[PDB]
Amino acid sequence: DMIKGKQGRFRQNLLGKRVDYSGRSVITVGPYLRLHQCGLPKKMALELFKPFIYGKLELRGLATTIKAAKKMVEREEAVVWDILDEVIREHPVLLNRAPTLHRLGIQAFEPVLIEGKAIQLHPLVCAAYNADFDGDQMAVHVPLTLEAQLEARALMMSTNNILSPANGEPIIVPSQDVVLGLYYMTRDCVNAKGEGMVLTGPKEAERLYR
Amino acid sequence: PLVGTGMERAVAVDSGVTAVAKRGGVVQYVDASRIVIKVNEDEMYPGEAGIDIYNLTKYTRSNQNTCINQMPCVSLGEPVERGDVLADGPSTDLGELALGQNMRVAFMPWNGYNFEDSILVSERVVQEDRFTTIHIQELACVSRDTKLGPEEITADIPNVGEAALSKLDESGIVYIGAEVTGGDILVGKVTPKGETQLTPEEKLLRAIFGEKASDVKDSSLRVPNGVSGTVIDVQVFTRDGVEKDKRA
Amino acid sequence: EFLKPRLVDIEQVSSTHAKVTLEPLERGFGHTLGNALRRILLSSMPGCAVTEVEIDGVLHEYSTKEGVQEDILEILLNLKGLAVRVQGKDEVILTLNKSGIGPVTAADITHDGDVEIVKPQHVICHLTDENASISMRIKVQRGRGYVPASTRIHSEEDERPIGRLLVDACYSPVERIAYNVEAARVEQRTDLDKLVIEMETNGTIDPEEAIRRAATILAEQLEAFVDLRDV
Amino acid sequence: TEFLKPRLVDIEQVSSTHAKVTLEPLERGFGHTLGNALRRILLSSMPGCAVTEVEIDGVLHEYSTKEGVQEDILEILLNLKGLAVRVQGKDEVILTLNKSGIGPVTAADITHDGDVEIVKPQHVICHLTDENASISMRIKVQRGRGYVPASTRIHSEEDERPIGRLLVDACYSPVERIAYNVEAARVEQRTDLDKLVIEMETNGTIDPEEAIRRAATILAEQLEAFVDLR
Amino acid sequence: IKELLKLGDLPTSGQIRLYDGRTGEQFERPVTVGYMYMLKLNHLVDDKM
Amino acid sequence: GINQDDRGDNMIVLTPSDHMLVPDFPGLSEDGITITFDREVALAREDAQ
Amino acid sequence: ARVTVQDAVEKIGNRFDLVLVAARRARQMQVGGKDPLVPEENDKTTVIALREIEEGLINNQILDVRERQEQQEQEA
Ligand SMILES: [Mg+2]
Repeated sequence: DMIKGKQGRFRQNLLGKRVDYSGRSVITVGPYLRLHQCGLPKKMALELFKPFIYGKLELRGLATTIKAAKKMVEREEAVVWDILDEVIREHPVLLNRAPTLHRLGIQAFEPVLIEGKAIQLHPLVCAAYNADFDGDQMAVHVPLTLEAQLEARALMMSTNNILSPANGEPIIVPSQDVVLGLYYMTRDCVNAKGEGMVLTGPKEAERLYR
Repeated sequence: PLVGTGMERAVAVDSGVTAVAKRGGVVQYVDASRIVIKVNEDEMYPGEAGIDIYNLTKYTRSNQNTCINQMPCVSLGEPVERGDVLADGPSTDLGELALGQNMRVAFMPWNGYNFEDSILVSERVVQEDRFTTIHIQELACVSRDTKLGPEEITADIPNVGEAALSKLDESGIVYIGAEVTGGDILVGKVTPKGETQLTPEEKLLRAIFGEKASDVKDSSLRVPNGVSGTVIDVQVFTRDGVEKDKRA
Repeated sequence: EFLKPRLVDIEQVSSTHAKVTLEPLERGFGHTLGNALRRILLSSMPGCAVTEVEIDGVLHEYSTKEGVQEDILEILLNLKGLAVRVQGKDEVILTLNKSGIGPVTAADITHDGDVEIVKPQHVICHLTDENASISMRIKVQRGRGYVPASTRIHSEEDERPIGRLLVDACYSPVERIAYNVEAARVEQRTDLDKLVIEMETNGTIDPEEAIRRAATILAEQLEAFVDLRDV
Repeated sequence: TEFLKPRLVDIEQVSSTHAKVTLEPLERGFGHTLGNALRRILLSSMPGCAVTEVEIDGVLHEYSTKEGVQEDILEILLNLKGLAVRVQGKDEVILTLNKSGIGPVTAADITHDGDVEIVKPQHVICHLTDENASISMRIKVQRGRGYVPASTRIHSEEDERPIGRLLVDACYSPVERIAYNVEAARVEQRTDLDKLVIEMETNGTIDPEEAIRRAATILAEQLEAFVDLR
Repeated sequence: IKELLKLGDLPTSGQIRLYDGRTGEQFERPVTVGYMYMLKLNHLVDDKM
Repeated sequence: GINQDDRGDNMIVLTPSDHMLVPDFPGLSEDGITITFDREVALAREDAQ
Repeated sequence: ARVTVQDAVEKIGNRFDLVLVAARRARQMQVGGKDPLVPEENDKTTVIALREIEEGLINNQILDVRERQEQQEQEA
């Protein structure tokens, strides 16, 4: 029984492990984000990247030894947040949603530190994740080594995966609000204000509208 | 609810969360712990009647960690009839079910912050403090009898700074009303140590210094990591105890 | 060759409700100024409010006194609404002492010089016993914006007395703001507009001072903007 | 009490008429108030000079045709709308264009008057074909504030004018395009602060910075009457 | 519902003209506003995070 | 092979270890001893070596 | 940040040994045996190596020539 079966072995402990440097939280809209980035709460980011923080603090000499680095993290001074911002700069993180049906269930993003306890997810990718904002949760892993960084930015980055592996068509198509806004914008009406006046370009069109 | 169905009073009354009058009378005394009512002569027992007193229950922990608090509705000198709602249970008002709160909504897309089923909320709602709930955790420290010796609840705890003792009384229990944080020592307990076999000169040194061979280990409970609140209540259950403890 | 707006009649309908008019507004600046002032007023008006409370017989927010029917939390909720005007000092300590049966209103506060209690009828509590007595000392500070207890907890600064009860600070006096820009027929002009600002406040900041301070803040920031180095 | 005033005013001036301007330190919520106020004031109320009316020696209505110009009359009006001219002293002046021969009749070929400077001498106006190549016109330019559409003047044209009096929309304000983005910026502990990036396109004459300068100046001038705590 | 709206002196159609709180400009095509009774469920982010 | 926990405020706590080099060290005890290298701390903390 | 790696994969179409050459370069860069050939703008060493690859300065053969030159240099 210990060997065979789900609860026993191979499935559970040899194909279904439990990694470190991982987290979970509720997903949220965050419209202001760029397609290639994701909002990440400060406190989880600090907890995850703790050892990086210690390494950089010791490199800069702000702390003599590792215990002093720990104490400096537990006070949380401005320098710590500055170092965290600097280290996070190009380091990408992996986002995963519980039923990973296809390879788009795991994707890499560049995190941006934000307040709050909710993860901010770019809208366009929700269709790929089959994600809905009704209490769905997501897990977040951190690639450590240099090869992992290169792999995340090259193979897994959002901008490199625009076509579905199943068929060639685009996956990231606008879903509901975007198409409604554009539709409203483009439809014409027989008669309104400024019918049939001639404009030298779009810039004065915007001048007129605003 | 601004928009109900009328069934609210039936549900609220039939659940046992409200306090409802059994024999109608007049409210004699009103406090935020008990309501004392003088019975009406009709329902008044001839022999050995007296008056009716309803003690309310204040914040205790429910199974789901929510707060269970009752508020009085009535005032001094008001007449009450059998089957009226004296005290409001959790999330009920004057007999009616009030599960949530009614707010002014507007249906429109506001720069895709309500893109999907997500909801936008105004800072006025948090300012007015209308969606803030109280939760309640319970913690238990158990002192058993080992065969190496019973553990002790004393405040003398090896190699702890006096900061940790500051909030403990002489008996070893937190003061009611103290604000605690993660990692603070909830209660003091000592693990017995045996076969010390100290040298006689070492025993003399221990005697002068006061070091205790019996202790040297701490089984003291600590606040779980990352939870911080106020101690509202303490209870003590003693199976054998020679005498009731101070706190008892 | 321009016009410029002059502050004209300021009607006061009630102690809280006020109408302020600005007559000679150039075309197009009506909405701009209306909205700018609305924003500044709603966001940045400095006010004073109670920050923490100590009552005698109570260890923590959740206990209950004999002879009162409200819970302590409701007492804090009542204190949050107290509208007060402090003139000279930054932190004042008011003292409330009442006994016997009756509604303890805000009027019973010990009358100090520098502090003005705007609404003395504001209820605080109801006693129900002849010998029941409440004493408390309420500490009132000046500030801007909205600061809750839990954020300030990081900066506790010796919150050591367990009798202390922290209250969230709503450091903002203005409740409501509306404006209307309407055609201001000026005797030598065709198309001019007058801005009418209708404001509802808790009755602490006077309209004139509110408008003056808002204009001050906006003008100062605009001054900061005027220069551009390009160096 | 004491507020937080912006520093580090960086300006990335790619393509002199197009300027990006970044302002990282601003207080919560002032991003939209200032961006919108600035945008509206810049766009709707800005003193400038522009072409108003024109008389063609050859055509009586805007749909008639001149022989040998492939471009229609409406195209000529649209090209004349883009002419950015600055006169110093005079309020209303009437320029004449007379050109012959093959090629693009450009703004440089206009008669050189005293107070008026044409910022773009190479702006195309008309294209003249061969062997006839006769173009002559009189364009009247006036000073005014803001934007005035044709429809509002043509409404009040009960004062009958001779044929050929062709009205043109007056583009007085020198700003061609204005936009502002607000984005998150944190001072090491306070995150609810914002950066303002203002993208501005002007029509060559004055650079965007000084335009902004006089905009803020004017707004301060209106506000001056109330501010007195100093 | 129409009658009750009329008794309060509000548009019978249930839509009002609204001003954008950031910009101050009006929204085209008036929108439905009104009070709805909402509830906060037991799923609190701090427990989940 | 002496474990040195750095409490942080110029005080080291020394405790023996499984890999210490001697059966018993003359001065050391399993409960550990606190030390400070600064003479002023020593003058302020007589409980330290 | 390098938002697209399209030019680097267009340089070497395998899209895999790209990762290997970039790893070799970034490994010579991290352990400070080498120096960047492009003026850095406070980027980390990964994006530096990609920026070097996309400009055509570095590939596997350039790595091989520089390594053998360094080998013969330290050999003497
Ligand atoms: Mg969901």
